[PDB]
Amino acid sequence: SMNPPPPETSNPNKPKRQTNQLQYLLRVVLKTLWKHQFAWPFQQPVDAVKLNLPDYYKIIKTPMDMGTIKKRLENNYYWNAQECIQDFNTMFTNCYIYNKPGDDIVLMAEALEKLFLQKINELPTEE
Ligand SMILES: CNC(=O)c1[nH]c(C)c2c1CCCCC2=O
Repeated sequence: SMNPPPPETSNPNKPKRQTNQLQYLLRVVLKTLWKHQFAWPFQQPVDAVKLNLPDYYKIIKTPMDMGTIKKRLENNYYWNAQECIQDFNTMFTNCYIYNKPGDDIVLMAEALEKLFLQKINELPTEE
């Protein structure tokens, strides 16, 4: 019933690089999803105490949310775009695994994932 510590967003010993795909992931992908009318449930870790979801972290073992992804993109945590794409996919999958079909939260994730998939389809070639 308690919340875990949040995912890691800072690790000085992880090697980092600034690349055009990672810049696209922040400037196009994250920003597009973050401003959406359905973004709010995904802008921060699930607070299972205040939301009264005592079994959430019993089921979800790799929590992920766009607040964590945003901080990671600010902190160069991902060496490559596939790592950040994986974090978005984990966020959507957690929602589909935990909830029931047709719940509001699932409809919201699906609308964000539709936009995510379209933006990833146009991920630029590495420079
Ligand atoms: C403010 N955040 C929410 O309301 C929120 N965010 C997520 C990803 C969920 C919830 C509660 C609905 C059911 C659980 C769920 O997956």
